[PDB]
Amino acid sequence: VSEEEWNTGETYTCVVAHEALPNRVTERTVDKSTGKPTLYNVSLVMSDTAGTC
Amino acid sequence: ICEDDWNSGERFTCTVTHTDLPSPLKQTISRPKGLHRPDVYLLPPAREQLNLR
Ligand SMILES: *[C@@H]1O[C@H](CO)[C@@H](O)[C@H](O)[C@H]1NC(C)=O
Ligand SMILES: *[C@@H]1O[C@H](CO)[C@@H](O)[C@H](O)[C@H]1NC(C)=O
Repeated sequence: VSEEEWNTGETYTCVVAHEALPNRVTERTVDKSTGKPTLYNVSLVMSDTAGTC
Repeated sequence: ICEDDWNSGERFTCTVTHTDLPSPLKQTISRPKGLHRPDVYLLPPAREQLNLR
């Protein structure tokens, strides 16, 4: 695909139809943000740390 | 009247002479003789108490 399409972040999904799979079909996807991405932008937030119960 | 006399045990005498009653009535009251430390504990509100905001 054109690098512009990849730079857009459009997800591409590949399917494999084969006997051994449970329901005979499996899929995986990749985009600009998950294929060996340069940057991991995380905003981890925790609230009510105590939270007794 | 002084607080000490009540603690000292003096029976303060109150006389009641009612119009219908011919004989005066005598009432004498003092502190009954007969002390342990009340160590106070103040429990802060629980989080669940504070959970309602
Ligand atoms: C890095 O993280 C901060 C806060 O989590 C965010 O404001 C900033 O935009 C992030 N930078 C990049 C390049 O993702
Ligand atoms: C990175 O994460 C921050 C915080 O969630 C967000 O404001 C920012 O837009 C994100 N940037 C990218 C490029 O994902």
